[PDB]
Amino acid sequence: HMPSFDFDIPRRSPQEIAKGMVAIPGGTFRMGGEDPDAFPEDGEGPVRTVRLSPFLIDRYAVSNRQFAAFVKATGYVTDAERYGWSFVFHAHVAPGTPVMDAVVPEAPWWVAVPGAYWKAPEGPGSSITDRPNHPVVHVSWNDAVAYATWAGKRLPTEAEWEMAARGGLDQARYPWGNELTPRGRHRCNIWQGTFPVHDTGEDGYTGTAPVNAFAPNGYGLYNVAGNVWEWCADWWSADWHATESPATRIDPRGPETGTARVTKGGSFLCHESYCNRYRVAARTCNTPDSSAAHTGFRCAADP
Amino acid sequence: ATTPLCGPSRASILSG
Ligand SMILES: *C(O)c1ccccc1N
Ligand SMILES: [Ca+2]
Ligand SMILES: [Ca+2]
Ligand SMILES: [Cl-]
Ligand SMILES: [Cl-]
Ligand SMILES: [Cu+]
Repeated sequence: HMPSFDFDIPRRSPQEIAKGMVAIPGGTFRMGGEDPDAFPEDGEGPVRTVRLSPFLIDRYAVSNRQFAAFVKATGYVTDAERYGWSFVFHAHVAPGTPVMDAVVPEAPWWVAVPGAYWKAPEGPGSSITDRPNHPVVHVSWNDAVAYATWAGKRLPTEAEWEMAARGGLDQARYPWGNELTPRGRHRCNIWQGTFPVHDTGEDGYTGTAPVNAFAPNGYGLYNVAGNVWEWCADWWSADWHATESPATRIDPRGPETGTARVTKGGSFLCHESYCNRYRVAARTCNTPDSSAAHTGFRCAADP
Repeated sequence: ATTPLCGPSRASILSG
């Protein structure tokens, strides 16, 4: 990829870049999944052994406060601001908020809201005054890459994201193990109840939670499952990684071309009865200038 | 009926 910005890249020290990041040592892990219920079109399989070079990854998704500092320093204008609208979940649109008639096919719970963007996540009249440490949302893949570059970082590859999110467990279902609520404790912010009609908020949240909510995984990462989808560097495909080659098994970068970029981790909207996509092997995609109220990102860096 | 959708794209709403 070859982006273009209108801000210069500031000088930063290695110690500044690494703050809030964890160092993932070089090694191998088993990537992918073989859940019999996985949707074939998602390409969760095959399970494969992947070798990665050492890397750093953020413990937390990028927060509103952090994104605000980036915008302050650079004047960056997000894709949602250029387009003038972004996607908001229907239950979060205040009555009377002007909305577009647009329909996401198959997903009528998404509303295109003029003026929804990172600082007004439910549209005109909303703000982030009470959400400084929540993940920034309504950021597109372009916005994420812009922030990461300004920060001296990059987006993780899908393999880096998954190795870090798995937190040192071999082929577990979730970042922490195989049970969704071990000991009856919620471990992530997803949907409870009847999707898309009623979210009971059993886990504490019916929208985003602070980036440090719930316990971390074994490597110290928070909210890799649930909360917000997280953009990765890779172009999406369902089958590039089915090939067995150095390109797909050693520091894999994904296909060299595509139309949508990978997103990992699930969000506060995911539920077993609909998408079941909060498992750590799960994956989907979105086009790179798209933005939504349930999608953010975390950064990685070469050491 | 078709694959569940978690990522809503700007392209998806363009229709005539
Ligand atoms: C259709 O196939 C469908 C619809 C809702 C939830 C799951 C699935 N598979
Ligand atoms: Ca929740
Ligand atoms: Ca997540
Ligand atoms: Cl379970
Ligand atoms: Cl439930
Ligand atoms: Cu989902």
